[PDB]
Amino acid sequence: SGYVAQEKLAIAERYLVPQARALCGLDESKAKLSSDVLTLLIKQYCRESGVRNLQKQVEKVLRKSAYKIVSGEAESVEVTPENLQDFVGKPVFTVERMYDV
Amino acid sequence: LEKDDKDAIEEKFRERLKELVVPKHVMDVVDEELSKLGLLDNHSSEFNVTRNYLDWLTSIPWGKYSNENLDLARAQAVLEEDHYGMEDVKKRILEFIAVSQLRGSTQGKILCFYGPPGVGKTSIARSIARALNREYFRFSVGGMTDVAEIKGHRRTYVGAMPGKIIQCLKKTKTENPLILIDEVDKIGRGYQGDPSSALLELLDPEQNANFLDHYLDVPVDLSKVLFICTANVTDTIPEPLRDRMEMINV
Amino acid sequence: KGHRRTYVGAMPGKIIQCLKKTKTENPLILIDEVDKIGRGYQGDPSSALLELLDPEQNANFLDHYLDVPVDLSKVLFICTANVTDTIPEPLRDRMEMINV
Amino acid sequence: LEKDDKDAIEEKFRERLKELVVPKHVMDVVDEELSKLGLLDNHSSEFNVT
Amino acid sequence: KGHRRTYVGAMPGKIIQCLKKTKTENPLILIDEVDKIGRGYQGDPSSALL
Ligand SMILES: Nc1ncnc2c1ncn2[C@@H]1O[C@H](COP(=O)(O)OP(=O)(O)OP(=O)(O)O)[C@@H](O)[C@H]1O
Ligand SMILES: [Mg+2]
Repeated sequence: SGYVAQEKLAIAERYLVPQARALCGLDESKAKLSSDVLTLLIKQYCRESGVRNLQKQVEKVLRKSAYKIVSGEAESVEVTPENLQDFVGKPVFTVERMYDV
Repeated sequence: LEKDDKDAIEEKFRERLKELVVPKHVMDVVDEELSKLGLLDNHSSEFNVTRNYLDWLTSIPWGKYSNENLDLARAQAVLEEDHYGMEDVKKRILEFIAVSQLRGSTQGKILCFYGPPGVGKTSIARSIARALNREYFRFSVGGMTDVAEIKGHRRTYVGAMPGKIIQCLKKTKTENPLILIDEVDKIGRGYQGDPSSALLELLDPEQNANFLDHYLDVPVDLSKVLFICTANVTDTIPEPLRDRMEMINV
Repeated sequence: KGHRRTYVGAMPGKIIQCLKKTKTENPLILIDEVDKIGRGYQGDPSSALLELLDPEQNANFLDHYLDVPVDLSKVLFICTANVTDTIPEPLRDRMEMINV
Repeated sequence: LEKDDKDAIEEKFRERLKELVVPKHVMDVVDEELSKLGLLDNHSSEFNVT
Repeated sequence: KGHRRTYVGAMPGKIIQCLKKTKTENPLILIDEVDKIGRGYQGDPSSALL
């Protein structure tokens, strides 16, 4: 049972992402996914005891990049947190407010 | 004065099986069964069951693939020609056709639309089948309460037939039709082996490749198939089955 | 919807018996008292009824006994319930009301 | 001949179809069932069901 | 549990197929989703499982 967010990040970085990447055929150079983005995805959108839902999320971003490259314009999609909102849609879990003082 | 009916069937099955790329799991079973069919006297009551068994086992396509259109430009027009709005669903199907063009070999998925009634969830499936060009089917599961439809029967029972999925996969010669399960969330609890359990074996994204319906006992791959569902509301569905499938929202 | 035909006594569902007993393909079937169908102890019969009453989709009705699809789009259903609230929403949408 | 067996049973079925205009789909199904009935024995639980 | 071997077409229960196919007496059989068994009319497979 269970999965701490740290384990989910390690698993996503060494098992899921390469596997989904081979499944969709994108060259590794063509669609970078920074580990910071994976942290953001684990924290905001996919937050539950299973692992499947995280797989669907990362698979979604890779699909959108694929359609953007094969027919669109950019020769290298570059996921960044600033742009991430348009790839994965509206975030579910709002971040807690951060007071400074 | 005598002919060779046994050789007639023993060759005609062979001839239908020639062009298919038959997996090694099957070839040995079909061969030993074909010999067992060759021994017995023609009228013997068991012999019929085997002539039937082979009649199913050699019929279902083994790798024959209805080639699917790849370029997305032409696909746009036929997708938009008889619906409007629903942009998110059309964006998904465009993503899918694109990736299929990129990786080469055709490959499937699982999807599950859901929304308020009458939005168009059920009339689009036929249009998608016309766009990607893979052959269509439809499979209502409203109110069903008998697992046999998804899993067939054991073949010693008289008149056993394989579960409805194999009948689909034979009726359309292709190997990767667009199955369309329908009204998944109204599937009943049948007070003995409620069907909702059996579907779990069918929809695993990875384990699906070894479906094991009882009648023809050799496992059949199904990964190429493109299932779709529909659900008026997404609460009734049992939790693991809710988890297997993507949830687009019209 | 009948049974699977590999059982002992399987017979096609009630509608196909209707459609054989009256030689025409377009009888005026009169489902009656739709409000008081059973519910909540086995699979809802209502969940089967939708497959009949969809105005277009019914053209490929598929009775389990004789699995080959049975076109029946020409039929003229009628229904008669005395209070139009209990009917579940997805089914209530299919069929236009007319208030006596 | 109060009890039929193979020939006449198929014959009366195939002729009963005539006035009807069957959709082209089901003629295949009826054809496999007929030929399978032709190869089947007159006494077995399979025959009466088919 | 198979059938009685006297019926037409009888075949042994599924586990013996597993032995004959794995061709060894110590396989790693993996029953799956144990809790969904139907345990109803004329069966009670849960009894055979015990
Ligand atoms: N965007 C649309 N454009 C044109 N027609 C539509 C659209 N959406 C729905 N329809 C109409 O809806 C009818 C069938 O809709 P559909 O069967 O998908 O309803 P539904 O949402 O499936 O209902 P339920 O899911 O309860 O069965 C078709 O006649 C079709 O014309
Ligand atoms: Mg619908």
